[PDB]
Amino acid sequence: GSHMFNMLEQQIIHSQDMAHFRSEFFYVNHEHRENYEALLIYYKNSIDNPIVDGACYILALPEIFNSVDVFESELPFSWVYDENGITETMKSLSIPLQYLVAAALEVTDVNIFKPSGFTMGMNNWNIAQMRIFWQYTAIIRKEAL
Amino acid sequence: GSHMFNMLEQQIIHSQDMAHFRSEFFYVNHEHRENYEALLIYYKNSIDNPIVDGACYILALPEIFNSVDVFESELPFSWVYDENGITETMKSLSIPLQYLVAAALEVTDVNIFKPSGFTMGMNNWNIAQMRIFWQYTAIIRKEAL
Repeated sequence: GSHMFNMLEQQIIHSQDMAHFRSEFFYVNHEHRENYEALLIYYKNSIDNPIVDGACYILALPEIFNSVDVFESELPFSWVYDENGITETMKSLSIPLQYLVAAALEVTDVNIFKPSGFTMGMNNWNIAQMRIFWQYTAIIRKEAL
Repeated sequence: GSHMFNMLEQQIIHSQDMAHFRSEFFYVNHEHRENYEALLIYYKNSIDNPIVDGACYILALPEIFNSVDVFESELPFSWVYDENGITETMKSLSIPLQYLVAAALEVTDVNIFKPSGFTMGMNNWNIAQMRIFWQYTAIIRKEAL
């Protein structure tokens, strides 16, 4: 068909290939994976901005996804802090998950804790939490050569 | 895929036996490996601290190792800064390596750059540098359960 048709077919094929790639990632469980795919659809800037993609991967964690209205905020981590510091929603999350969220914000040069989420995480995270962190960082740096 | 991250989890799970499988770690080349093994002996009286072990792993990188006067560096990162700020040796290193050293220092809540080593690395590191970073983190968190 036409050139637009060729371009559309390739976008479709590419997105199928990316879905296959994501299927091999670490997830804490199948819910985490389902949540992630749902958030990627919701936050359309994820398809081109690795930082948004990574954020979806974290927000998809069932402890976050099920305790936080992730579909109400225009920006992925808008619910985390305001002018008065971290919000009650953020405070309600487990401490190690707070560190993960803070480390994700640190990728964007937004430092919500001192010591930083990265610092605290590197002195405290268990194996599961390390697997999440590693997977998150691999998404963020997907463009690495 | 997930192969390196599976390998790093196995290292942590079995870290009480880590002295026997260091040869299996990710290294950039054989020189990185031999430098690390040597540094672990040189700093042997403090390597029971995972932070010191991880610091040796970074210091072992040939571009760093071959710039550092190891005999004048009390601990593996003493050479990085003094009362006057970051040293000439530190400034002389490629920028992405400076980020790795800074990120490692951030694990001990020593923060020499703004934006942080972790932040800059997460926006810049190539594949080899990500792998160094990941292998470093597995050493640091060898006690994770």
